[PDB]
Amino acid sequence: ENLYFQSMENFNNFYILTSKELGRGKFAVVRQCISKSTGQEYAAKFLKKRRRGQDCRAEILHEIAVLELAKSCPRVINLHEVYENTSEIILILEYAAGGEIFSLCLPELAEMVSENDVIRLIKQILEGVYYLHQNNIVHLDLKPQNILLSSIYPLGDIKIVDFGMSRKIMGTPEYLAPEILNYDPITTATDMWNIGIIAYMLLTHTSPFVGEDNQETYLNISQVNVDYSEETFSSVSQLATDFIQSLLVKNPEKRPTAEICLSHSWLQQWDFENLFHP
Ligand SMILES: Cc1cnc(Nc2ccc(CC#N)cc2)nc1Nc1cc(C2CC2)[nH]n1
Ligand SMILES: [Cl-]
Repeated sequence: ENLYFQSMENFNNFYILTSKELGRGKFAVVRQCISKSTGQEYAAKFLKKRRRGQDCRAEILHEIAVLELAKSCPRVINLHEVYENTSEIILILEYAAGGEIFSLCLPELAEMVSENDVIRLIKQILEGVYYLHQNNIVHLDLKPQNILLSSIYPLGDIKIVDFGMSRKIMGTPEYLAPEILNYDPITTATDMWNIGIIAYMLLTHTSPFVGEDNQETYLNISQVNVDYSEETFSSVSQLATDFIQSLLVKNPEKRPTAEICLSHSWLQQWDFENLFHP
């Protein structure tokens, strides 16, 4: 195989990797790097071309294309450069220093996340997903581990990441929409199901569908058995609840679009610093 992207020699000439490993999966590792010229931080995502027997460069070219297509959306992580060596294609990506919104869903870090912030984070997530769906891209992997923050002290803006599952219109079980369990075709509605889960997790600090075992998880999804008890929802507003209950519905056709969701009353808010005109 001949290499397409810039050489590894250039990569090591222009960047230095740091000791902060940001993530590791079976065929991918992300590490922070720093430009030697400007000192600006990036995330270098190293993706193996060969997986489970399969030459996967084409699939990697597809993900690069999708990131490029979404370059103008500030809600989607920016792709700055690409390099390649014998086994890896390396993505130089915008650094999101706030880490994952999943961190804000753990009972640990949850007396520091107001209602205003959840409303704003969900609004931003919907703007990015609207932009993607307008372009016929369904993300298909919008777990809270895949939405980053530009900062957390203070709370910054959301960056959607990991387009490896992206398509035109069997992962972590608890985040799988029911239509995926039933093999139905890909729909924009699947991302909307996942937006329901993120709202549910930011607001309750619990997983809506996880069970003791995968078997129970799958039954929870296919039956849409979600806890909406007063214990879990005593400090969650009705409008937020309405938002979630409209997205977490079995029939994908009955879920509202991103567009309709952006007009939801839960998210209509006046910034009190501004002068309102009646
Ligand atoms: C501080 C930080 C903490 N945690 C993660 N988590 C994470 C989640 C999903 C993926 C999956 C992917 N890609 C990779 C890492 N990313 C961070 N910074 C990043 C990460 C990035 C780009 C996305 C890698 N920029 N800044
Ligand atoms: Cl990514």
